[PDB]
Amino acid sequence: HELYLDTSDVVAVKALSRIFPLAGVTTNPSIIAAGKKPLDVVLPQLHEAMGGQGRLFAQVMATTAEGMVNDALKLRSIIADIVVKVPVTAEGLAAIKMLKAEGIPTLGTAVYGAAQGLLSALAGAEYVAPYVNRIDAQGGSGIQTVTDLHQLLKMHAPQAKVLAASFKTPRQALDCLLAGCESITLPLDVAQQMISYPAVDAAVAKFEQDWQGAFGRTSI
Amino acid sequence: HELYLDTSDVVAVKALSRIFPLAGVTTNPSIIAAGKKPLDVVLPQLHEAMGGQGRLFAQVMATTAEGMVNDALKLRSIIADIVVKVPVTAEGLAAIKMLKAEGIPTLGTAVYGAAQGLLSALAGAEYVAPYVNRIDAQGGSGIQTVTDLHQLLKMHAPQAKVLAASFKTPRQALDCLLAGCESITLPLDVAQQMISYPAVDAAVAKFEQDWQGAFGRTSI
Amino acid sequence: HELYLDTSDVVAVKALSRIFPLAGVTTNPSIIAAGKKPLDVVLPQLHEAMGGQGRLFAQVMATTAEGMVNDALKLRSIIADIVVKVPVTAEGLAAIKMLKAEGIPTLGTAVYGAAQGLLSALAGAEYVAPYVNRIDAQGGSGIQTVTDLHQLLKMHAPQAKVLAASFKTPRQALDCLLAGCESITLPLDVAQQMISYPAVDAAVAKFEQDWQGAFGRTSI
Amino acid sequence: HELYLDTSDVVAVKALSRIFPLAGVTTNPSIIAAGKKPLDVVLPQLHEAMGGQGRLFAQVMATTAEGMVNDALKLRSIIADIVVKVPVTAEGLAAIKMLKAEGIPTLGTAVYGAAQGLLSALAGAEYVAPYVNRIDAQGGSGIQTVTDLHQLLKMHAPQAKVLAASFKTPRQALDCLLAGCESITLPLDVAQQMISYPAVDAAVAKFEQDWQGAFGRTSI
Amino acid sequence: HELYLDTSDVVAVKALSRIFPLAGVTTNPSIIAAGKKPLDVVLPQLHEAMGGQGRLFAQVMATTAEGMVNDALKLRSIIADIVVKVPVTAEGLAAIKMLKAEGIPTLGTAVYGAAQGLLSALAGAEYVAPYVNRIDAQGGSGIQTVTDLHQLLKMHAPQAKVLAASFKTPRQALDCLLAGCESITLPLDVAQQMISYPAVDAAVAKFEQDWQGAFGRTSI
Amino acid sequence: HELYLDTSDVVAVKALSRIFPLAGVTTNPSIIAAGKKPLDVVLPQLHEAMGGQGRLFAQVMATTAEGMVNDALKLRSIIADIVVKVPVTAEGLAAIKMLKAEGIPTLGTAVYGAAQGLLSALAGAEYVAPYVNRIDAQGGSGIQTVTDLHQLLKMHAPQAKVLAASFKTPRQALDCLLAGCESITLPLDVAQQMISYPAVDAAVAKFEQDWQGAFGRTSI
Amino acid sequence: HELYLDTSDVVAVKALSRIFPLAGVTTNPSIIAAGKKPLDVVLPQLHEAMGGQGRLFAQVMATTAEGMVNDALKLRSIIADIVVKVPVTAEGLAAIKMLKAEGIPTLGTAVYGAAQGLLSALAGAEYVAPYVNRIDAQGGSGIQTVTDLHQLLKMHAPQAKVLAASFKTPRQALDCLLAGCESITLPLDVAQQMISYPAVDAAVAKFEQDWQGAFGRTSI
Amino acid sequence: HELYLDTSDVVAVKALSRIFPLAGVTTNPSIIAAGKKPLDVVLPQLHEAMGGQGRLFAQVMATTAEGMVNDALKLRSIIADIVVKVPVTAEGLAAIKMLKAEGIPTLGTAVYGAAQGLLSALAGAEYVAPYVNRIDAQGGSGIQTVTDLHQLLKMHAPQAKVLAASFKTPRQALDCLLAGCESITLPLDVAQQMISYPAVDAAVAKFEQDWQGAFGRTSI
Amino acid sequence: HELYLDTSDVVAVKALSRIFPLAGVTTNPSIIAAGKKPLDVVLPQLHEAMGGQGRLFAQVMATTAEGMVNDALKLRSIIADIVVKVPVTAEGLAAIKMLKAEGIPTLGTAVYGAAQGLLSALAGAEYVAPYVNRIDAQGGSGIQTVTDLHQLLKMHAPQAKVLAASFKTPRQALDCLLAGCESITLPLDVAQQMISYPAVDAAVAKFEQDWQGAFGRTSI
Repeated sequence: HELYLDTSDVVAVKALSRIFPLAGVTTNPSIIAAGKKPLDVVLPQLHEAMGGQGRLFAQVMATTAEGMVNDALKLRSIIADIVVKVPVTAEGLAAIKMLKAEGIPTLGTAVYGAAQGLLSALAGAEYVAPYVNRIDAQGGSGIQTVTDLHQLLKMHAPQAKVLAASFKTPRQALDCLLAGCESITLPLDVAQQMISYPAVDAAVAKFEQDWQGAFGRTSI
Repeated sequence: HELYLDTSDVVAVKALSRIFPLAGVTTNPSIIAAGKKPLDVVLPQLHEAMGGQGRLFAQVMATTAEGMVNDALKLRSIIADIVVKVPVTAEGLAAIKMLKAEGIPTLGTAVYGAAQGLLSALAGAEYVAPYVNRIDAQGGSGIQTVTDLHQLLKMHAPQAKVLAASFKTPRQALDCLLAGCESITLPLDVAQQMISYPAVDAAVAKFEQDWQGAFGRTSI
Repeated sequence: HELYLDTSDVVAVKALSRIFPLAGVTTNPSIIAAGKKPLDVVLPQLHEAMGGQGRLFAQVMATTAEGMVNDALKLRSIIADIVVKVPVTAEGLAAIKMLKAEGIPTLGTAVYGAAQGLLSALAGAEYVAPYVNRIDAQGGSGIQTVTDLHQLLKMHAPQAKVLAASFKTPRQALDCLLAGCESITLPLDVAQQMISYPAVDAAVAKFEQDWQGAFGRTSI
Repeated sequence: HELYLDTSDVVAVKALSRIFPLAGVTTNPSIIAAGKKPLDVVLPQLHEAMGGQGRLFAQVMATTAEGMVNDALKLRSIIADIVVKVPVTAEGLAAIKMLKAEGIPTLGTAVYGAAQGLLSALAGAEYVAPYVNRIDAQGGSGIQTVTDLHQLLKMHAPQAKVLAASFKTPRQALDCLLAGCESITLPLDVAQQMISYPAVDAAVAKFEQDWQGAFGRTSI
Repeated sequence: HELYLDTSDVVAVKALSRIFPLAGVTTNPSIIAAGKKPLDVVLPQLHEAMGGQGRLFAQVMATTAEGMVNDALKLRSIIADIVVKVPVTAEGLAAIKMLKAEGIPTLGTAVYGAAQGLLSALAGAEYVAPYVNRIDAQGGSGIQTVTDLHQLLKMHAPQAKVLAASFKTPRQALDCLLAGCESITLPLDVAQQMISYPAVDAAVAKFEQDWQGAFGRTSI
Repeated sequence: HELYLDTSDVVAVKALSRIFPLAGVTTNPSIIAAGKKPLDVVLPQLHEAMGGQGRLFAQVMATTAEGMVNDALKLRSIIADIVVKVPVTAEGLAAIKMLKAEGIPTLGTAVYGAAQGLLSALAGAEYVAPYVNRIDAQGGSGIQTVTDLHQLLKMHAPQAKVLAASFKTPRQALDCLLAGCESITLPLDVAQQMISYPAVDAAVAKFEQDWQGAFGRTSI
Repeated sequence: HELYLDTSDVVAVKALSRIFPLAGVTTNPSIIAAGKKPLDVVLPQLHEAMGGQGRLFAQVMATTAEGMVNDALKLRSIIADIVVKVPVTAEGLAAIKMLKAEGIPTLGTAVYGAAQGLLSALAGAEYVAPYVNRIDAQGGSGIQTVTDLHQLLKMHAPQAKVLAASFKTPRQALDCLLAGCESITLPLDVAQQMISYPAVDAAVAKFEQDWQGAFGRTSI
Repeated sequence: HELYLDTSDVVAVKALSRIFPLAGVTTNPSIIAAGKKPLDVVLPQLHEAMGGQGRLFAQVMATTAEGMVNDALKLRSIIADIVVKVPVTAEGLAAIKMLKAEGIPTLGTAVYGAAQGLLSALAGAEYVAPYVNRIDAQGGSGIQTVTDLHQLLKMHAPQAKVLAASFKTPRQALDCLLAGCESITLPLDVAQQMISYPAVDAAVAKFEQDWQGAFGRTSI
Repeated sequence: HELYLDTSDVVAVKALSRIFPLAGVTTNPSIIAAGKKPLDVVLPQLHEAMGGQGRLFAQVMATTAEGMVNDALKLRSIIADIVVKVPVTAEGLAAIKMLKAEGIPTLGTAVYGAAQGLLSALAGAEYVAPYVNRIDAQGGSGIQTVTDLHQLLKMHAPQAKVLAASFKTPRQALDCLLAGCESITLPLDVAQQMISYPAVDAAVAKFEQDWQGAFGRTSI
């Protein structure tokens, strides 16, 4: 299994990388934009902030398949082993096929439907990223889409993995994981909620109180 | 998994073959007729329009088993490696057995029922093509038929594959894929709907707007 | 239950109204446009073509709530008892509330989600029209939406009815009916498929043959 | 609930009417033909063979709606209170609407699909008769069709009843009854199987043997 | 709900009638035979052993419908308000119809199938008695038969009640009750097991020990 | 719905009765014994500790039906409107029938099986108390037993209510409530757990902190 | 059904109240604090911003039952018909009972469990507000809790309603509605997402384009 | 998978063997009797009519285990590799054990129950033949018996196969195939129905019409 | 799979061992007692009555672990390869651990719960014997207990097998087998019922009648 953080926040990544068992960091154009640093700056910084290990992902911006391939080469010149995110559109699909032929690993992104996601895998994408909360927010079922997509990849393109993305609550992440998603990427607020519980803090406090009561201290 | 287009439209096939990850093209008599070009013209054209690679399918027309075998030889003389579609009737079954003995690969077509489809596979057919929308349109359940058929092939004739056909909406294709169909063939309109989503176009537009806002351009 | 035809084809409506048990005819801007006749022409013609009975529906075009209310008055001046279709957007919702206060019956249209549909009913809409095939085509589940929407209306706005729309195959219409939809509107090709079956024609032929065989004629 | 026999066998009807709690007898053109007696002979004979009580059904033969209405009048002139069976086709539907207006009760027959059946009820048919075994034999699911039809009538045309027909085995009848069918018609062989069980005969024999053993006779 | 004991054991009935909330006693020819007393002896004795209240059931022995009607009259002359058990066979069905016309309440017995049971109720039987363990012993599902039968009576002959019979274990009785059986009859060994539990006896002993421990006695 | 406390702790009852919406208090011989006060002392004290309102339950100790009736009279002489708990044994059942005739309301207790529980209700018991945790602890399913029992009462003795008892964890209580239990009795430790949650305390603390931050105090 | 907004944003409430069919506005201490206006200011402003109609909710801050009752009186003196939110703690429960006796309507809030919620309703609360996302975020199932709570209220305290709260995504709101929640409160971001869909905007644009194409304008 | 025909009709077998992919032919005493030819005549004829290939099955007639073994030797002397059908009775079980020791392959027949069928397999039978329609006709569930039996063989006697028999409708055959039956035997009327469909004939006709329309002929 | 008979009836074992495919015979103290022969007599007799092959089981009588080990040695001195049945109590568990260390194979018996059974397997027992009918009779679910026990062994102690015991009807045996029990032991009455069916005897009779009718004899 591969756990990613969905962020361009270099300081947070450094701090959270000693806590979480991270496989890497994912980015997209809105996440990069929000951080305000250009790709040739943030990407190496993000790579460093993880101890020079782990995988990175970043997205193309061009509209044509040829332009997307060129974007991919630019991305790869910044981070040699970077996975290239390609939106799963008509031109994106063509681009994914071209990048497969060139031996550059891709992720099929902006996936709102299971069949769409599958097509990106059949075209050669190694990862497929459904936008879970986007599908939920827009009146669908992000979890069903993810469930269906995982099953499709498993049956029809087993070299490919679901990389579930776009989350507002840990329940969504949990359901994706329960659906079998082999990778996932969490925004910072959801990741932090996933490791902080009032009930757990109360259990820890109780242990300290019981220890204190018997031994006259809270240390071992 | 094998993705086919269900068409005699050579220009569309050429254009769509750079976009979709196609295994080939399927035809039937109505699709050929609608295109108005004879078999000895369209078939080589379709083969070329895919970059001289991928599989082709075409259908016999004769009413007797012996006539169907002769039709198969005619088809094979046009395209050497072509898969011969045989309607799953009494004579069709007998023909499929004869073509198995002669080492010519067949597809059992015009399948409206699961048992019928299974018989064609037991007789030697390598592919079995239920008409999903035809079953749906005529008051049955195309998806249940496909689901039952796939299970039957898997348990009772595992060398054979379901090639799901006859579609009016992507939901039908998705359900066939979810049922485990190892091949599928899409008409052009459904294939195009499967790669074009307003929600996806909006997500792409958003990315461009965010990028523009931060970097003063929409390019990488 | 209320059965509608989804069409601006006056001749077809006349012919099909003696066959089907119709409650009326529904229209939308694309259907009106495709027929090329303006509203003040088609609407009275469609009303007549049904024997001066049954309900009509037509859609507003304006972008603001105030403009939509004015469109509604224009529609009502053409057909006095017409149900006004309002797209379920922010302004549409406001318009529906205003039209409720004015005593003009509405239908909440362009529904792609269950909650969206419910809101239109809570605002005062008497009908709610999900676009079944549009949801299917775009990678969702038109049937699940419809199922969820019907349940929501029944529990939370029981005065309102689902008017299921947008169909490419009878199976979709059947599933909406099975889900409990109290109204439905069919395009012409789907309606016609719903009353024409090879298996039924073969059963009728068989009856005639048996009768002939015993009685020397095919008449009673 | 209404139990019918599906037969033109007058002697069998007389014998079986003292055994079964019959509501009547149904016929169709193949059943009439097989008995070789004309309608003006068998019908009154069947009516008499039931003790001059119970309902009768018989089917029109004409191809046009007008011709079917005329066939209905001919049937009604033979048996005044007879229910007229109309195949659920385009013309049949129109005929059912006409016969509704004329106050002549109808049954919508040759039903191979649920929606088809529902339309016949919405048109005014009091009974709807799906051909269970015909649907089963032709690769579908007769029981699912019946199930779906019963639900549709109950939700959308509650004045109408399912009259389940076409049986090769009691299990089919049982499943229709379990699905809620408010009427049913059995052929003679199935009806007889439904009241004759080896296990039951063995239980009766046992009782007699035990009685004999204790009391020296098999009588009470 | 109606609870019966399935027995000809007069002494046991007297003893168990102060314990169980009995509606009556059922008998059949094997049960009468095993007790060795003739009907004109055991029946009045059983009636008395219940405090001159509650319902009795006994079974006919004749093979023809006419003979069964005569057996019924004989049974009624012994016990005026007795329910007559008629095996559900062809002649039994005819007999039930005749006894319905004569106003003598009947129970349809020796039921090994749900449809069979339903026919006896449609014919006029007030109770229908499936032989649960006989069905289980002979490789079927007694519980499913009972479940199906109850549903059939409820939907199709609601004046009639299931009187579940033939038990080797309390689990069978429980399941019949859970399936909604409005009456039941237990043999003595199963009834006794249904009120005697080691776990219950231990809970009672525990209460006495705790009481004794605190209050120095086991009495209140 | 009726919420009880399962206790002989008079001080706790007084304190908890201002917090919980109590219908009363239940006792059994182990609970009375543990409290060490005799029935003629604790019962009036418990009645008072609830503000002289609410229902009380207490259990007989005798082994014979007659002795149990006498115990019931003794209990009723202490608390005039008390519900008498009778263990559901052979003699208990007989006692419950006798008490029904005498117009003294009973509860059938020490219930470890559903059929057992039902027999107590048919005998005249107004409440039926399965020992949930006892069934769980002894390798069964307390929740299933309760679920089955509730259904049995509802179908077969609808005047009677399940009073679910014997709990070690709130989950058990929750599941009994979810299963439809119309009454329940909680021990003190489980009741207190049911109103005290770390997560809830943290939400309250958060509200106070936010209020303080904006308004400079924690009060309204 | 009752739709609320969860906010202290007066300007937003005014703007959104012409769009949504609102029953009122809910507040809690964190929402009030975040808006920075004191209760005696925001509450009347919120009331006005809804056209002087609809229901308001606000929460007590005190720690003791007596103090919470006093807080309630203070809230009622600001808004005469306001519903008082009481955290469901031990003291909160006591306070709810006291407020019931005083005829002041309450809502049981900070509900993290179904049984907890039920107790607040049994104590007299008219609404019960589970924190859906809080339960989801902290590793539980907000939807199951809501589902279980609704069923509990319906079976055991039917005068009370679920008012579902705490949302990060529309899917959560949808599932609560589907679970039968009779009231709901949405934060502004979720409410806005619930009425804005790319697919719907594309359908509207399409209608305008088709209209323009046929009629030379986009207006009616 | 193994497909058999259930017949003694030598001419039909010859004709149908070029159509169906047959593994052989099964017989039983009623099927042999109905054909009127003795075993030493029909069996070699049936063997020849299949092209001297495929498996044959025939049934013993004796009542004792020893007599059944002798019958088996007689059958084997007619057809050297014939599978011997033995009714699954007490003596039949003993016979099957004896034939296992002698190396003669058996089929356990006249199976009406799953446990019965399993015992025959544990005794050494290579095939087990439940009578599907016999179970259905006699008020059980043939499909459930088959389903249960297959699962029992797979878990407890995996060397053995279900050979499903006794059919009146293709649906039954389909359901047995869906349940996993590794072999099946069809009577001629069911087998013929399984390959002849009105809907399929209509699709073929349509293809010919379209071809004719474009190319001026119906041939390839 | 292993089929046992549960009996001390030497003559019956001899007779039934040529019919059933037996793995052996099981005994317990009640079964031995009922047969009245001491262990040193019946055990060798039972061993002989099976042709000197197959496994035997017998039970210890001592109360302490040490005493049970000594009982085991006594049993093993009578039958060298006998499996020793140990009741699954605290001392039994200790005994099973001791006997594991001594290399003497054990069966954990008197199992009324799944977890209890599992503990006996973890302690070293090779077989675990739940008392199915005992659990059923005492208000539990024997089948659920068996189902749960089998799963526990399979997951947690896979060297151990369920040996299902204690039966009053074949249905119970069937359901244990369906649950996956790898061994079973039947009492004689249930075993006999499992191979004797009225429906099967009628099918055999029918075959003989048909044969006779065509060939003038009932022999082959």
